[PDB]
Amino acid sequence: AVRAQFENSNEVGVFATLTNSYCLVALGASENFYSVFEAELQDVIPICRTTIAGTRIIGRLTAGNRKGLLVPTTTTDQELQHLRNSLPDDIRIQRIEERLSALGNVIVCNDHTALIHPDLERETEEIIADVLGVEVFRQTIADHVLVGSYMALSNQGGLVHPKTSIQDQDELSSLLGVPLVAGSVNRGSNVIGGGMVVNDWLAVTGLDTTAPELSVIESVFRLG
Repeated sequence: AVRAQFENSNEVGVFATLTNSYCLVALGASENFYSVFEAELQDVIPICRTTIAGTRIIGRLTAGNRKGLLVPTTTTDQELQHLRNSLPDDIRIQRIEERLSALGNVIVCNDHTALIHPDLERETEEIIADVLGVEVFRQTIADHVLVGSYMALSNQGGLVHPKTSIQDQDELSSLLGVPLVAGSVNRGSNVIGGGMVVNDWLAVTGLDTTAPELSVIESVFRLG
């Protein structure tokens, strides 16, 4: 696992989206952000440097997996055309209306399953399942409804808010079919989905993440 920082913020998951088939990175200063992803991913999967709705908040505004990418209704035609040009031709890229919070705060997904905020509209849940090609469950994490902020998930493992009970960890693990643990990033932050991104072979965490936290990440995501 590696470390990165975007314009002085260690909240890597707010400014990037990483899947098993592509990576999105906020437009901005290359140093210790795009460069980190490129050093690990060069050739392997494409990296798209993008804005979303004209902003740099591109991880928090999107949700995606290796099959599909959900973006807000305010994503521009420029941005959609650029995403489509950079990403594999079989990715389904869809604008979606979702008013509870930012998209990336209300969904956490891998290539098989998504957990969502329990109050999303039924139509929203249908579009998520269709575009991402996943089974969907309404869930909370450590009593939080903004599940995308509080979990990071791949097909290999997941990391949840450090206060998640062991009973809830076991329930979520069994539902997802992957090992889970509770832990922190960025030197004790519980905003796991904000602080890191992950796919089946790479994790990128904020710069303050400590050695024990990186060790937990490497183990549960099967990165070593």
